[PDB]
Amino acid sequence: MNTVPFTSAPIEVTIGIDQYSFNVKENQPFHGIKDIPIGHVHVIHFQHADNSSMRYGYWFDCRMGNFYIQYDPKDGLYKMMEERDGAKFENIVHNFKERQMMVSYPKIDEDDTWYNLTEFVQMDKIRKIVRKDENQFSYVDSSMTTVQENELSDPAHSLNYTVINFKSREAIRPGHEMEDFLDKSYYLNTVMLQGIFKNSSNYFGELQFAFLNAMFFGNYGSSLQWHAMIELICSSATVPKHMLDKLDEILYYQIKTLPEQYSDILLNERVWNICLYSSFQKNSLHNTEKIMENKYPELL
Amino acid sequence: GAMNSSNYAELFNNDIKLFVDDTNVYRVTVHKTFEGNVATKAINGCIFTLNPKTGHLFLKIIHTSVWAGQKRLSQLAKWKTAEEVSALVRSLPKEEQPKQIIVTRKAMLDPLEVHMLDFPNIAIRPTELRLPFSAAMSIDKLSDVVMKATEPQMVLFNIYDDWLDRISSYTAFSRLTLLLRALKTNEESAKMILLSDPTITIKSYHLWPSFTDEQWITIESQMRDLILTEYGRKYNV
Ligand SMILES: O=C(O)[C@H](O)c1ccc(F)c(F)c1
Repeated sequence: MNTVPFTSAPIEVTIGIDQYSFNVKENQPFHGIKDIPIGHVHVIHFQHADNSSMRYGYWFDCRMGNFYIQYDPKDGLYKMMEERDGAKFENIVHNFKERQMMVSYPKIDEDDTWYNLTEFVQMDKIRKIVRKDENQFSYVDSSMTTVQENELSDPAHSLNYTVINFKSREAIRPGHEMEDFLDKSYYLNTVMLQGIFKNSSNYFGELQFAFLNAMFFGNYGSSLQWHAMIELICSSATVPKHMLDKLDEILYYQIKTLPEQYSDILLNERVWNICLYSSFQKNSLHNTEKIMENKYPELL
Repeated sequence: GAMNSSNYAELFNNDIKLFVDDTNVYRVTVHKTFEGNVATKAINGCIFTLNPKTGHLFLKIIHTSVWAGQKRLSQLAKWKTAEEVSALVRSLPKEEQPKQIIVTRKAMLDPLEVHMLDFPNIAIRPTELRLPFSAAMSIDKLSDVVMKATEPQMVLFNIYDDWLDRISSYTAFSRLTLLLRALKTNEESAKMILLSDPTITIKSYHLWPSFTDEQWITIESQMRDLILTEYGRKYNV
């Protein structure tokens, strides 16, 4: 297990670590999070008590380095940093752990939720969507726009998701206009899977990352990307059986984890109704359809 | 955006634009079969593509062979319309290509946008006008060329005859839409009005009779009377 120590907590804040969250009071003796499961990416996220504007946070993998959080009173936020002196880092962690100044990552043994939400998410691919090469971790916040949003303004602070546009020359072969618009299999299988993503694992990883940024930060462009990647599969008549079965699993766990009270802002009625009831794959997402109909029947 | 009564003079400015009406593309007769089921038989149709400023009508005749062995013909007809409009645009010199294409039915928007992706600067717009272009097949010379066609064909017409020598394009379009609305509302009575004077004929190279200015005023009045008469009959007014 690994540890993200905190220099201090000078401002009252709600701290998220993956799907969990807890409140820290102003100047409370809080020095970080221990027992973080090795083998997965993680996200540590923040919402300030005095200013719920800007949710922000950091995607990281403790196998890539030793990371800690220190508040910056000039820029007014909790910043992730990397400690290159391992001896020094192990000493700081051991002292915080002995004084019991850390919360423990509260994973139930029966619970595979985090694995199920991040199965295909890899830190190296996160660092291509979120470009800041000098760090091994990646900063995301509620306001960051996507490359697609920007085309329709600071490029260094953008989310470089793969652009999906159903009414684009990339999506539509000259001479196959009706075919490609009504059945997006070409765009899915040749352009996206074979051409850009190389395999379904990378496609699902980006879909899962987009969902998590939508949910944890309220990042609107990420919600748009998540729905676009779902609709592209559902609107394709030819999809490998193993991709459809895996998509059903991915979506089930995402719908299961979504806060019930954010459904109105995180779920697009058109996309979901189209995908579950009108699309080529309307009968291929049995688990997702069942949870959606029982948890959010209003949306449908 | 959409084109309506507020921005109506836009139709007659110097930006080239075309209306596209797909109503008459896919046309059928419905009939009983020997076994007592119902079947359709397609008949030749047409795309009505009109420049409202100049009167130029690009009438693409849709021969029934284009439906052979195809499914979901009502959907296909929209895509075929868009394919043919795209082909027409590509066939025109650059300086004749439209800057806007206005579709009379919103279901044509996606088909046309998708076919026109190569032309990002041509705006594809709907309209809130209820235009009577479906009645184009009530114009005898247009119906005749459509029904006689044995293969796909494009025929060019000026739907305003020589009116633009004497009236503006706004007035010409208003006359056309009144005539077509009357033909749609009561075709027999409208044709009677237009042809009830044998001394006023249709020139070989025209679609409508050779009315003088004063006679056009009378005709337009009679067309308005016809439309109002039919409204009273319909609603018991
Ligand atoms: O004591 C320090 O040097 C800083 O407060 C600091 C620096 C690196 C860390 F890993 C850490 F948790 C705290």
